[PDB]
Amino acid sequence: TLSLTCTVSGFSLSDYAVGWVRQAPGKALEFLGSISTGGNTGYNPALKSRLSITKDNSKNQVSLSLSSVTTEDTATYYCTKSIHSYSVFEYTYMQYV
Amino acid sequence: GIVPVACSDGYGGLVTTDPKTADPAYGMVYNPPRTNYPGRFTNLLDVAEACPTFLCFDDGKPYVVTRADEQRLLAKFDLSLAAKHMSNTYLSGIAQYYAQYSGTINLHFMFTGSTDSKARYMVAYVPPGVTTPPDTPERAAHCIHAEWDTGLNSKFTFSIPYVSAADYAYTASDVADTTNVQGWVCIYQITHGKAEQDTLVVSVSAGKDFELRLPIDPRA
Amino acid sequence: RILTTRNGHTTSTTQSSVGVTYGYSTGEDHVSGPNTSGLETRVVQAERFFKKHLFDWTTDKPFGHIEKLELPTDHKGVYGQLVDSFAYMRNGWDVEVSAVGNQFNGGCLLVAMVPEFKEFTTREKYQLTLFPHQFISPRTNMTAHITVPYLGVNRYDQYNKHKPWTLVVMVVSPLTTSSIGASQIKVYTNIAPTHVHVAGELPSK
Amino acid sequence: SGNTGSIINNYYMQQYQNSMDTQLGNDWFSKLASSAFTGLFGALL
Amino acid sequence: AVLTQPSSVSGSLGQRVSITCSGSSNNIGRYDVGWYQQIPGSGLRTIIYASKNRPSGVPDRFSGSRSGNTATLTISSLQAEDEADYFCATGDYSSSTSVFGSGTTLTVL
Amino acid sequence: TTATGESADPVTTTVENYGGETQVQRRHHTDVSFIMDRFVQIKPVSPTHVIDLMQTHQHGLVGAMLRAATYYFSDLEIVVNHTGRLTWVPNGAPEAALDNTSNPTAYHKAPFTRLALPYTAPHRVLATVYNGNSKYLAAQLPASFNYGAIRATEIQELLVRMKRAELYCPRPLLAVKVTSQDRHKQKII
Repeated sequence: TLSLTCTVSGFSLSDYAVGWVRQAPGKALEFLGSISTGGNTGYNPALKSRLSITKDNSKNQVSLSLSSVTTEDTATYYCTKSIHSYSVFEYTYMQYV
Repeated sequence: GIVPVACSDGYGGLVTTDPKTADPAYGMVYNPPRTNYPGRFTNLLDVAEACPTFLCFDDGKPYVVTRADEQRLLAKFDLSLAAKHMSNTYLSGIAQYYAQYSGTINLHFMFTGSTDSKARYMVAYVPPGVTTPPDTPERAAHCIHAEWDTGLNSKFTFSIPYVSAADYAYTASDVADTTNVQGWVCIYQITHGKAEQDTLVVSVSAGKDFELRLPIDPRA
Repeated sequence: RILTTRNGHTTSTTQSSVGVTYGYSTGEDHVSGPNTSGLETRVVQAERFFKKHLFDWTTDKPFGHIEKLELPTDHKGVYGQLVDSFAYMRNGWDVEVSAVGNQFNGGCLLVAMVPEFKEFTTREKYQLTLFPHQFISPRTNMTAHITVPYLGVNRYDQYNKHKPWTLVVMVVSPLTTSSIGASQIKVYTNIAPTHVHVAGELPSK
Repeated sequence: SGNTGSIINNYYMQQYQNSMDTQLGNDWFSKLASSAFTGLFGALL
Repeated sequence: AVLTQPSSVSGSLGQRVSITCSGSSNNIGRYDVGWYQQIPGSGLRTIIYASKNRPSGVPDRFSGSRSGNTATLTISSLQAEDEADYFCATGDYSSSTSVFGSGTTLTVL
Repeated sequence: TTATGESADPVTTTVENYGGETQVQRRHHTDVSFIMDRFVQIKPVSPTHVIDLMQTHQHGLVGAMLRAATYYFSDLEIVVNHTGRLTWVPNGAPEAALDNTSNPTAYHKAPFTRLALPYTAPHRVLATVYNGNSKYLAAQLPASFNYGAIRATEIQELLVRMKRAELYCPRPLLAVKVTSQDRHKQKII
């Protein structure tokens, strides 16, 4: 698999949702997945059944891994803290950081 | 049995500002009488209110002389008791020893010149919403100000009002704040006829509503 | 249950209004004080209402997407010329916000005048109803009329530096947009000072 | 008043003990909870 | 994807430059878009999130407008460090996230 | 009771809703004067310390309950352990004023001292948060907010207690957060 788990500095992961996003070679973006702070998870309907998203709430560490990683799946992966604890829809997450 | 005093801790030490009374070490004395001794004063503010004093100016001269060059802003100064122009008046001398003061601050302008010389002067209090007071008299003509000619009647007071957010304003200017707490006060000479080298003598004194409080000891 | 307000000469008459709610008081305290030596001159000319666009309500926004507005905001008319020409002033605020839906979309918008704003940390928000508020939702009333009297650490203040009130608009429930209801509903504010006093004419350019 | 419970005249005058208070010739939160609409809003059976 | 922006944008220091982002009532008409910034190096330091507000910790110049059906990013003054690849991103009502911002090569000119 | 609700009128309903006879309430321990009359600890401390309020720990009783109200007003009962002479001055005092000592000073009693220092700030009522720029962009409370500045040769501890306090304009209180459970489950005495 491929796990590039970045831990949070402060910013209690207890009340904040997080999402990762892949920036394809050059400039090309796609939203990978987001986990609501209540434990609920949200990820792209196209990109599923291969992503393992979970939030250790205790160790301030967010966990994601990709299976069937291929060379075409390659990017400068980021992780960014959303300003909303939960997302009303699975796709609207991108709007808020 | 002996009543239990149960003396507590935490307090009992002498306090300089504490109103507690003293112990009579010596016996009854009769000090010589002074009946209506002339020249009493019970309030420091009252002494200031009755006898106005002069204000220090550049070159250590109280009288503002008509600016040699075409000019209209004879003298400006901050309203803070610690204002360079008031560094020697009795009002600042007494406000230095107090934390914070309130109420109006009277001024005294008294034209001291020849009978042939006639001037029009104008004092204009400015609120602290402008970084620099305007030199032009018309520019400051909008803010509250008093215009008075010099004639047979020489003196003219002006009750500089006290208006600000805080009910009580501070005395010593804060080191952190460069600019004022109190609005700049300007003294202009709008139209003067043969007033070349004419001395205006300015004096400051406490007003009817002047009150200080919270005495503190600086190193003056 | 219609409600016709009035200030100065402009009026906003909203049928959907449920009722005015006063904040912390029914009326201001005494105006004359030791500071300013009673030089205040009540200027009633600025009682006008003035519009101001607010964060657009989108089905997307979750609970707690605070949109604040500081008061008094840039005003370019009578009130602006006043606060730029006079040094100190004071006012009651009498805010009025209106979010007009098609009455077929559910969502509870919470508007509250919070004084002395300071960023909430998403636990405080739950407690945002402590101050003067009204629940503006499409299902019942499209408007909220809140009137608060001016209150500050002093009798008067310089609005250039100290801005006590901030109209915060928190989104309690995400706007559920039905096919019949409007997908996006904008939020406009009638903010209109009342009992505005001033003091200390200030020399202008 | 507050937590003062000593049933005796305080030995220093109030002017020295506390800060005197002036006036200009209330309890809004209390008035609110007092005018709190109670009871059923509809006919009860 | 569907969200289209001018892939190039010309601007200079001294005047305000804008960036148009166009989509329909599906994507932008009733959904909040997000403006991110990227210098040639890396990052998503967000110029405008939630379409209306810039995150605390960015100059106030970047104003974000959600007018009409297309989100527009308005830089009131540019600077030399202003140039980067900005991106428009939002969700589609009858589709996936479609954070697709072609990117606007910016230039100080 | 089905009130209108969205008008945010303060509606409340007892037990009498379903044949319940309501019992009496004694609400003295929650009075805002009795909840503020008690002492509290200020940390940290150092010579030349501004005895300025809201310097107390956030989660403490007096601390949080004061940060529960935007505006407060109170007379301080200060209690200092100290090691030399302790001098105290009001909010409008130049730093140099502490030295001379006729402005009120308590000599070193064998235990800690205790003093009543009244409310001296010139503002009408103080504040816990001040929105707006500093005087001449941060929520950084103005220097006129602090009651007084004490300096002793060295201060070990410092306690403060607000007398005859009344609080205005309540604010959120922000109870402790608990997760992955349904009760906080703290160890009880």
